[PDB]
Amino acid sequence: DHRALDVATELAKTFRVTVRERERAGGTPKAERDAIRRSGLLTLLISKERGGLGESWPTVYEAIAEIASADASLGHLFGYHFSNFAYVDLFASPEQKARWYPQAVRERWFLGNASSENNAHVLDWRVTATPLPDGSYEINGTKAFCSGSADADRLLVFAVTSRDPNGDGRIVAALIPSDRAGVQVNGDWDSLGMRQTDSGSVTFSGVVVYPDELLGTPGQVTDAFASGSKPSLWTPITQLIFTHLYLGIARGALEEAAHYSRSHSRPFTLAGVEKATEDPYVLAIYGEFAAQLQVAEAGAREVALRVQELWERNHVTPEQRGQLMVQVASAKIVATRLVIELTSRLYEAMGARAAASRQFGFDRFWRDARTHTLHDPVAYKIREVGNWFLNHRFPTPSFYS
Amino acid sequence: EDHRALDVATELAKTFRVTVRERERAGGTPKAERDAIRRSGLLTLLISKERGGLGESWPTVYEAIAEIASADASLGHLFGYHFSNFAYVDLFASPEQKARWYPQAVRERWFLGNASSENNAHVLDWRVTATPLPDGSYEINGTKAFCSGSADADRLLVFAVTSRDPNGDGRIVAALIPSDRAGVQVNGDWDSLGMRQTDSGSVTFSGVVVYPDELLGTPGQVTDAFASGSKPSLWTPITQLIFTHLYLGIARGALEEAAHYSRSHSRPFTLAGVEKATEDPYVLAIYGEFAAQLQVAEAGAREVALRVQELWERNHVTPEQRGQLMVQVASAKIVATRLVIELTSRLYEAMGARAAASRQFGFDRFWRDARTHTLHDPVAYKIREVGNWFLNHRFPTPSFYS
Amino acid sequence: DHRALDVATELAKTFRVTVRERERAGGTPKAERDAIRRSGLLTLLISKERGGLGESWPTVYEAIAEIASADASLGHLFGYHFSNFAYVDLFASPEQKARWYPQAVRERWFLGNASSELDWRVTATPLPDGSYEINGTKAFCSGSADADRLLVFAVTSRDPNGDGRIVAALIPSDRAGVQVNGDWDSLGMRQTDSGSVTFSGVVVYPDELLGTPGQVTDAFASGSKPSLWTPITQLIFTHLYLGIARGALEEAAHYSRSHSRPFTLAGVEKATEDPYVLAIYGEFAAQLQVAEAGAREVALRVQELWERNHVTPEQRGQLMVQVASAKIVATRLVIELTSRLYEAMGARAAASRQFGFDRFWRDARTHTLHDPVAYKIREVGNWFLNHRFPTPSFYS
Amino acid sequence: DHRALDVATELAKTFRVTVRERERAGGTPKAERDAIRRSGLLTLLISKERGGLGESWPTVYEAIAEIASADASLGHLFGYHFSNFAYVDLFASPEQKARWYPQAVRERWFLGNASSENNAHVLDWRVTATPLPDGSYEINGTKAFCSGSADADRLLVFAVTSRDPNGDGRIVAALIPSDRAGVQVNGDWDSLGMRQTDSGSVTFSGVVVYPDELLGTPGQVTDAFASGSKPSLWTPITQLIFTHLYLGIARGALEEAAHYSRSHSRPFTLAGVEKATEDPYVLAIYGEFAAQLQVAEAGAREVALRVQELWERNHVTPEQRGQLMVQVASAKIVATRLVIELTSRLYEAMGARAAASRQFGFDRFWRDARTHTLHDPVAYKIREVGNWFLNHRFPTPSFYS
Ligand SMILES: c1ccc2[nH]ccc2c1
Ligand SMILES: c1ccc2[nH]ccc2c1
Ligand SMILES: c1ccc2[nH]ccc2c1
Ligand SMILES: c1ccc2[nH]ccc2c1
Repeated sequence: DHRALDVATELAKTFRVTVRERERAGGTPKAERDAIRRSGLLTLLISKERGGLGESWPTVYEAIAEIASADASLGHLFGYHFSNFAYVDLFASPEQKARWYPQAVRERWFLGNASSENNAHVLDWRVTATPLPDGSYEINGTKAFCSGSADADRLLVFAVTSRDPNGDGRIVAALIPSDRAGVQVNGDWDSLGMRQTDSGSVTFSGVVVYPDELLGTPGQVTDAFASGSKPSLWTPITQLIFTHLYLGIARGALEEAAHYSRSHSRPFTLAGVEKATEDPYVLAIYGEFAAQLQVAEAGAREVALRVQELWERNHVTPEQRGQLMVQVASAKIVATRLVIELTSRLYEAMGARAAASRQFGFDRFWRDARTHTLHDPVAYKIREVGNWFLNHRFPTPSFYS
Repeated sequence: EDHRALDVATELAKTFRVTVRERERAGGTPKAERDAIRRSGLLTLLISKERGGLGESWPTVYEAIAEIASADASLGHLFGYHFSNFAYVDLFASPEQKARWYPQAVRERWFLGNASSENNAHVLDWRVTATPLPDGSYEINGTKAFCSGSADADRLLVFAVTSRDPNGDGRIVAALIPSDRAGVQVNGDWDSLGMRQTDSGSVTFSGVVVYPDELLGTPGQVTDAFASGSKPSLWTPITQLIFTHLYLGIARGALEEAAHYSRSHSRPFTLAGVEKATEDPYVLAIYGEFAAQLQVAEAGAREVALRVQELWERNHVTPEQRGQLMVQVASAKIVATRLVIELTSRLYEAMGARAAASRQFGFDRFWRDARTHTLHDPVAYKIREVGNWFLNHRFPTPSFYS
Repeated sequence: DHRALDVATELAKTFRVTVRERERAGGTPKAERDAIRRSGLLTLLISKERGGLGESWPTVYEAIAEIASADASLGHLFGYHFSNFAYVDLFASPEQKARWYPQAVRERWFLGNASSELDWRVTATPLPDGSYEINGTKAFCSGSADADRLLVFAVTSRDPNGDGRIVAALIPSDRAGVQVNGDWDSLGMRQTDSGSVTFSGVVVYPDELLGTPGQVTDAFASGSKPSLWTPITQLIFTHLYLGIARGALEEAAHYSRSHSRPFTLAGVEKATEDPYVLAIYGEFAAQLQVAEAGAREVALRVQELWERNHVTPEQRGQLMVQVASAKIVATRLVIELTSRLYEAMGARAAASRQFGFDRFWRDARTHTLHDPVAYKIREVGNWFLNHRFPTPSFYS
Repeated sequence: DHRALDVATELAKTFRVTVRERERAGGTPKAERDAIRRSGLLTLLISKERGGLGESWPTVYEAIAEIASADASLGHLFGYHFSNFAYVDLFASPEQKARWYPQAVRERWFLGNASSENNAHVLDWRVTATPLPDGSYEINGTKAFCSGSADADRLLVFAVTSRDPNGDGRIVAALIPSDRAGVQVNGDWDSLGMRQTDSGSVTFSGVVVYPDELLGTPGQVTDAFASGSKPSLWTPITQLIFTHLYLGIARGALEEAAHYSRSHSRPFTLAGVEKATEDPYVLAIYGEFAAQLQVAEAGAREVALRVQELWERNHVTPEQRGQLMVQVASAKIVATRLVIELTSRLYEAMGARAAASRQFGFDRFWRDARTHTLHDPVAYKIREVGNWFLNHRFPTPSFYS
């Protein structure tokens, strides 16, 4: 059954036609986000019983890579939607799922994030939740890197409790409308790459969050991650989403370069080459990177299958979660090194005119990859894999590991 | 999910690790270990159960090769090459030949040797000639180099070029013959940097008669299969993926052995402000970089191995199927080659000076083994082949190396 | 005597203030080119006897790198000026130089190129009085805007004495028939005005010609002193790449000191104490130190041979090998450093497009493609393995 | 004069003839050490007035690299002799120089080390110096990695004071005869590479050190290093010696590979080239490594000239010493990466037969380089250069930085 993947492939084809012009402007790719809404793919992981497609994580990951190969910003938005959905599904109550999931199908929800990317200790988080009557909370503060925060049907929001008789310093998460009073999407995203992901800041001014919007009790995510209960799959799932962004960009860059080489590169006739496509060093560049891409992609498919396997389990052991996170981290490390090298070095196969003509726009691939690969430092993913291999220590679960 | 065969290979590898350091110094023929492999039954992994074999798959074979190679690269090589030789026989032998040979191979515990599918020369430049005799036999003459596993071999897979042949000179003939056939001399002239117990020296054929029931196909049939990209040309991707698993196995064995050394000799650098080398950020980074690359390379290799099995089971294979497989194998080999050559050298940086000051530690065996065999055929042309496919949509030209 | 270098350092300091906004616009950095004119440094290699500074190639190369570290386009324009000057000096007669060089000092000449860079089809048709008419369109004409003179190359055509012979001339950029097309819109090197120039019936007078037709080809085939132009110019490129590398490293370090946060899971209090941040700076700073030190030695050898009356193909070939080696190392270094330093700075260095650090990669990524480093590598390999010096050309 | 370098070149040629058989056996290369004695080059830095050659550090460094290119163990021994000589010369009194230097010419001293390479805090040093009457000290203990300790005419020895009314924990350095009673060279060097450097352990049993053998007063080296006086040049001098071992090994390996390639120019059967010396990928391997070698050697010559410049100064500032040490560390880092990569990857240019015949012996270059590059961890030389560049901190003078 390749129906969903065919739909994603067709979306990506349409995105390729316009990405060069669209991403220069930045801003919100509303038309393309609506095209994704109409495709139904946002419901890939919602059961057929609840109106979704009843598909699997391997399909999601392949769709993410395909879309990202055409437009990295749309790939990012699409993949982040599923990271946000994964968080919801891992913490939501039975009655929340019975209400939200049919509604997400009917209303074609595209989920945004504000924000699960807090590069700081919990007591230093920008956004605080203070109690209101009847179990509600009030959210205040400004957070940056709110991925996909424009045109979002719901925002997955995070805050730390304050002035709370039931405990200060606890992480609360909630899924709220983006037009709730006091939510201000600031529109300040102007980035090197990932230019159409609307990953700017969001300011919360006295924003009300109701109990039926809270995703577990305050502090539950800390307990679930540290214990290795099922929600501890969120981070390997999400880090593998990022991995598929990088592999998608890598494949799109390699295929765009090859098209240029076949139609535009002149041979270095000084060295007796009649066609650039027959040049031994041009061929070596393509071979080195296509070979690494093939292996990285084949490996990523295996880890995606393991995500699905553990996703279906009722309980996951620390060894099972830790081995998965190590495999994901390994795939991310290899994909990061590959995409960053490839998107820069492929110019050496294409020649000077590929850079002399700014309009060719090939630098988009490097810009997009160079931007998002910094989400969290690959040096610490490397350290995490090393600490496991040498010392048998699995990574400490967190929002980044 | 039958893990019995892989358990047997794991136990074999365990025993080999105990003695490999002393054995590989001596070189020569690891007869005791070859006999342990014979007793294990694993040489029959790919023979059908109907013919007395284990009826297992290429994924199992490849995993077993990597496991054994991680303990002893020469024994992994010998074991892997046995299946390369077996694959050639299976792809070219008649059903009648197989009906006789495979039960015999099970009963007599055959360990196959090679003499030799590694020529590195145009057919006209081959040293070993096959002169036709009136009954359809061929007389073989010449000295063949790089005859891997040629010592203690129950049968040799032999290649020669026709000479003085009214039906055409320069055609490749292949046969499977006893190693004690009159005129066969295994020369034992192997004294190498690494892969020191693979007996990859020369074999001299002096008037060796190979009989018609030992010939594999007709003269030149392997060249025709290569030109067609047909199923018998699967021999090369199968064999190149065997090599890939030797390199992944050596890499895994090296990384684990290094980790063991680091944990038990964890003296930190004075100025480094570390209490333990196992907490040093730069030691951890070396292990992490190489372990990550190893995980991805291994996971990728498993996928290519499943595809080998799929096409192995087909009655017919198209050049497009064969070419895509060869590109995928070449890609895996390229990554595995770069990985094992970098890792076996750079892990010293994580272990520290005493790992090299003590020759007896013997860790350089991993680099020596990998550095030797990765030269079998130049990785630069595997890279060119993948690039020519990706850029120009040209599949590699089938050959004994591509 | 560091007076010239001090002038270059102060110019570079001024250029840093404005480069971020200027290079976005592209186009011609007229004000900064005029600052270079006022500095006198365009006359670095002209003898004091002819009104110049009487300085050495080592000083020129250090000034190029310094300016390039601040503004790669201005570094390129400045460096190319000296490539153009080197060509004039190697081929012009003493009588021509006695006129041109004091004029270049008085009129503050900034030389442009059209063009030093396979098969050339801009033609030079001989006229009876020794003049030529130039026709055709050149590409990649670096510094062709606001140029006091253009160094122009063409091949003879309709020539009873032999078609296809290369002629070179130094002509005013506003001579009738010269059209600078203004079509440069590039990834990096955005203010180098390296677009196309169209020649329509452009007259070249005999006293503007540099040597005789085909003389440059003869000099390449002989490996004689004028063939030094290529190693001189390839080492100019090398110093652009080393300068960009140093500028990028320093800009990154400033960001790391003033803006980088420690990764929350690092267990370190300051990003400047993070072991992996320190390893990135150390690995690239170390390579830069060795590359810069080696480049200084090769620059001294350029000067030594520049002063010789005659140069052998063995002297020229050995120098070219050393220049190629430096260029290879500098190319790899600058391309890796300008991309990887983001990993020492963090996500916010890319999240804020206005920071503009990608300029370094864009500039280096653009100009390092001038000629393929793969063939510089092959040339060094062919020398080391087969004892064959590079075949002299406009690229080797 | 190029006399000394001609002498070194001729020595190196002789060593190449026998290095394969000698390094396999290990042990002491006595005949070759005596050849170095006959050459006079051990006296390169002794003034002509004291009987030496009156030469300079740039000459010494070139000679080290030339000899190392032929035989890394002899290059190491020769280089370490000059590290030992530098230490002596930086601390010896006028009386000691007047006595020792003519004696070193006449007796042809080849200096050994036992040992300036203590990977441990001063208080934790293996070897102690306890006061004796009349200003003598008694040395007791075992130190490992005593480079060139066999057939050494004098040993440079280091110990820490104890039971010393004038201060415990102070570093004493002395130059003593190797046949002084109580000195036991243990002969336990059996290494991967550098196999003929006799870098095993030395045991001191009640060894007497007289006042006229002491190199300064106890603790003077620590004062000199901390102050940046002239003896603080010892570490950059010595680390640049190691750098020249690595560049020498690199050049020797590259030249040996090229000779093999030229005399075994068998092209790969399917390469489509007539000869391996015309293969594009063979040429790329030689070009990449030859290019890096040219730049590293040129940079090393510049740093050697700076060593000589500061060597002649009466005073060196902490900035001058720190800048030199940064330049030396940078050279050592680059040379380490280059030699380790080159000595392994050049097999790819030569082909399978270069490894199939162990007797070819090319692996000696990798084994020698792989062994000595671990002397002190390159990761911390990298950190030191990074700490300088990013934080403007020069390395703290020590025996390793
Ligand atoms: C680094 C770069 C871009 C990004 N968009 C959302 C997160 C994030 C992190
Ligand atoms: C080619 C290259 C290296 C080798 N080691 C054992 C066999 C063999 C063949
Ligand atoms: C001028 C400026 C940039 C360039 N890139 C390649 C050539 C070239 C010339
Ligand atoms: C002398 C010889 C070889 C060595 N390896 C590490 C240190 C050291 C010292």
